[PDB]
Amino acid sequence: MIIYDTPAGPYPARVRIALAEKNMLSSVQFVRINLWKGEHKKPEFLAKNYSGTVPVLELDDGTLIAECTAITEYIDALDGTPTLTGKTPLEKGVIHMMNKRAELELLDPVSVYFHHATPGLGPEVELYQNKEWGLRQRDKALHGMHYFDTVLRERPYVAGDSFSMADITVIAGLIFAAIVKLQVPEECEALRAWYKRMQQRPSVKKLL
Amino acid sequence: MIIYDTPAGPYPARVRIALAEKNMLSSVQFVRINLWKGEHKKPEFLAKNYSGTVPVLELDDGTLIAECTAITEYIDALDGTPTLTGKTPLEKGVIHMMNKRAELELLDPVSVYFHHATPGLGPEVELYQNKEWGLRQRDKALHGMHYFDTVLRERPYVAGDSFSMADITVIAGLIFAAIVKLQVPEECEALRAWYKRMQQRPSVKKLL
Ligand SMILES: N[C@@H](CCC(=O)N[C@@H](CS)C(=O)NCC(=O)O)C(=O)O
Ligand SMILES: N[C@@H](CCC(=O)N[C@@H](CS)C(=O)NCC(=O)O)C(=O)O
Repeated sequence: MIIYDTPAGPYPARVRIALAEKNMLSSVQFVRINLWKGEHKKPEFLAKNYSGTVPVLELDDGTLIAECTAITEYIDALDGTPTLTGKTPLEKGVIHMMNKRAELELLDPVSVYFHHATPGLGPEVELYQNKEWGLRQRDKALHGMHYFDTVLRERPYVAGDSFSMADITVIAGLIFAAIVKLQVPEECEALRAWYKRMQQRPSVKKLL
Repeated sequence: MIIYDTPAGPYPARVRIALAEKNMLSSVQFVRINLWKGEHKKPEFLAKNYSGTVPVLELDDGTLIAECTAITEYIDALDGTPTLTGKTPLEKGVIHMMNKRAELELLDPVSVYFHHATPGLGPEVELYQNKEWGLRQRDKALHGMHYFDTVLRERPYVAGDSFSMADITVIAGLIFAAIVKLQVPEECEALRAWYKRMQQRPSVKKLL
């Protein structure tokens, strides 16, 4: 398997964490895409991924699987025992809900804030920027932190009693938040504690 | 099971189609949320869904499953034989990729265009609007149509040889597109043909 990514990207982190979690890092050849050079916006990479983002998985037969959620679903089901994406119908549903909600309310908006209301990847890569939109996404992400704090006052992991794809998305959300110095509010005690715990997981600790 | 939705909403259509597809419509009590009155933005509905959108599934024990993808994953796995979200690892991966890509490149941007660069749900509901962002999402959606046309010149359904959650997302994308009169380009022959076929499916035909 090939993963096209940048090693320190927060979305890439979602797949790298999931790979470690599945003891599969050794099954993967990582190929560097230089986002700083806008390599992801040029025809060669766009042929690997219409949406122009990393990571993207390429299988031995050339099948391309793009999107963190889809890659995770692929690698989680491979060894026949899913430990990230759910076994029962309720688990699959709640994990996908929380995974998507973490994208919507935390990770995606931090990333839109990076690209739109900061220099981001630089003026040659960020050809269009909407600062007003980017700033509102910053605020959305802050609300997201408060939302995930309320979740974590009631359960030990984002989707319930077990570690899942959803924790990985929030972790990636907080990694991005650190990149842009969007501070987790002091009063977000449950989110802070959970994150410290997450940073103790081998998969996460090695990466950071 | 309860679904909170509005009957003619394109995102709601994704779940209603999936329910029909799984022969499960009779297992569902539909409860009306009035988006035109901004009911989805008030405290009572926000307690059902932090993200403030429809549809949302509520189980007999009060468990809430939000997000079209998550609801579909839940109901597809219920009867033990998934026909929408994939059996093999490759199927799960490709279907999730295409499902997410249809959201990203077609349905979501049409919807953002509706809410931001048209009157949308009206000036009392659409309290903030970014017309410039909304118009760029319109353009993104147009590109999406061209993208899905290229996919459908090579395979009969969005994710491959079989009907899946991914077709449902594109269908919902085109339903929304019709609402806002964003015309499918003439040269998008494969997308047009596929859509006519989709409108022949009982699940889709009844809904429209
Ligand atoms: N797989 C992601 C998208 C990934 C993503 O936005 N990755 C970042 C890298 S951290 C990226 O490609 N940014 C490049 C850009 O926006 O120009 C998804 O789940 O939608
Ligand atoms: N489940 C959807 C979101 C659903 C959605 O945007 N639904 C529309 C109804 S067609 C909505 O609630 N719009 C209300 C609004 O934006 O104010 C998702 O998959 O993210």
